[PDB]
Amino acid sequence: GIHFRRHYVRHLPKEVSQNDIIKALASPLINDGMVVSDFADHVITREQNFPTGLPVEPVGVAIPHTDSKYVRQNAISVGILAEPVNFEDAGGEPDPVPVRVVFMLALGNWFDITNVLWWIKAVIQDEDFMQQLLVMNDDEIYQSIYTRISELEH
Amino acid sequence: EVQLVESGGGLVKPGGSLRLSCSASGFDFDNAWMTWVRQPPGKGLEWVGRITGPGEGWSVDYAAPVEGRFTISRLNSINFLYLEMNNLRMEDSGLYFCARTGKYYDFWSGYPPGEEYFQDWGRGTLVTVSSASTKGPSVFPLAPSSKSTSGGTAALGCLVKDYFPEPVTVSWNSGALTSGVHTFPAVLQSSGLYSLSSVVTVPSSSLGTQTYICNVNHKPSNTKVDKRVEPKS
Amino acid sequence: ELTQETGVSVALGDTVTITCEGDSLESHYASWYQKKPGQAPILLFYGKNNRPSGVPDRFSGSASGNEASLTISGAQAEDDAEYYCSSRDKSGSRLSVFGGGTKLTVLSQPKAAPSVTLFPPSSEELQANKATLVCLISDFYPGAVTVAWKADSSPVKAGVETTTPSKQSNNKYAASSYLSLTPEQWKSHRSYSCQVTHEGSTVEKTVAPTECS
Repeated sequence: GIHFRRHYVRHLPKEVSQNDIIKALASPLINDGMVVSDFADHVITREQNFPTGLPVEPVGVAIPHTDSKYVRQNAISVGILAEPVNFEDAGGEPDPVPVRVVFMLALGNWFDITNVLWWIKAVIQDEDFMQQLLVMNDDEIYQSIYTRISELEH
Repeated sequence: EVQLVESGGGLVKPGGSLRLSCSASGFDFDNAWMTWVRQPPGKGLEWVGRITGPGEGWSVDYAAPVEGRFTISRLNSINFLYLEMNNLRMEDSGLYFCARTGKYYDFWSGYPPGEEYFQDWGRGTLVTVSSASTKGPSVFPLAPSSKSTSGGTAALGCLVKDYFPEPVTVSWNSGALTSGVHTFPAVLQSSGLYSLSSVVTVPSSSLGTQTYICNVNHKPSNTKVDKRVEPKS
Repeated sequence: ELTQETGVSVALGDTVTITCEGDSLESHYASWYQKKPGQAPILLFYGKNNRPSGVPDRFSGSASGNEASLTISGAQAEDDAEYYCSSRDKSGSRLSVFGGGTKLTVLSQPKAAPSVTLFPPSSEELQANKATLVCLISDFYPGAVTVAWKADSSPVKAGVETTTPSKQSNNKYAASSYLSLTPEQWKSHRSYSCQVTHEGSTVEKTVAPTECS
């Protein structure tokens, strides 16, 4: 299944770069041995080459990830950004994407990858739930996301 | 360079077993999904089954008509893929391919579990399931006649009947006659045995002077036949 | 579960579309393979818009409803081949499946009528309790013929074996047909006939038990 724990959610401040977000969101996954040590660096490498900016409304979303061979156990870490930060567009668009919600994926199983992308697609199209992600605290977000993830593994 | 090399194909009786091997090099085999595909004689490609990677715990899916009789496995330390086949049936006969399998999923329009595609293939190994026994051909002359002469040239040959298994080689005049020689691919009869024909087109103006001897060699039965084909009277 | 048309013909230099139909294509993309006899398949296209690099740009794939299509813009003589689609057998399935394959004929050569040669049973074979009519079909183009046998004038379906056509060394095609019958049947009728139809033209050879072999 997919490991999603309380310190896999965190709010991030106003002055963080794309690389800071990656490293922060990956820190607890490394610490828990969910991923290899240089996992953040491969996510940055993969992002520089295959961007994951989703310009959905009302809140921009990003799905940074790397290769499944760098994963030891399935996990997801979630980031809420104080200010919007720009990601390059996933559909090859030249315009950057403002993003306030980040789903870092550390999935080694193809069936989880597709189940999780499908779920994220339904989630960012829920205008209500997106607006909650911008006001809930970490314990609320962790409680809400956790029960939803559990609905995928079954 | 990617290389996939299948082995282990052969002849097997209905109800028996066979183990196919596929040696892989030039890519990250340990993390690759790998698929077996077969092509029955004169038929299309048929998906047989697929073994996944480490993240999926090397799980396997199988086509329905093969489920419970076939097992796919791998030995990553030596970069080998295997297909084990039990209770074989005549319809399992055909050419079995090894294929390195990619995964695809489009975020906005895809549906789980996306799609698998076959990005590198081996050349195949042939599986023949048949209760027939080794048997050498009977060889009958195909005499030239006025009916087998267009005008400038004449047609004569050898009928190579009821042998098994493939193949048989046919030469003329011990490999001295190559021009105008046409050995047709074998037909497989409902009996389980093969038949083919070799005909040579020769100068209409030479049938009385030139000898024509077809040399039939069937290695699987250790049989050689030499057969003079002449006009009949 | 994936249906393709048995065969299509295209003129050299034209554009042709090959399609594949199935319920699962409403949810999944198709991949496309070229195969020629005695050679490994080659992936041509997969997904929404993925052409593996090294595949010529004239190949392109598309999707609409329960159909997927491969388009070849400017068919070349190399493209004469069999084309297979592949996808999930059912939406959400972990299994895969191929379509039955489409044979694409690219007309890169003048049409050539088949040479037909029909041999009667040999007396040697008559002395064994068997008898074989041998109809050899050579040098035709394109590479599809149908063969019909006749006892006198009436047709016979029993004991016919026809090979699939095979490419000769000079790019034309060959096939052979065999009519097996008993020596009583052979001496019974006044003649037998092999009828080879090719591009609406039927050429017929005939042999008679009034001997010659």
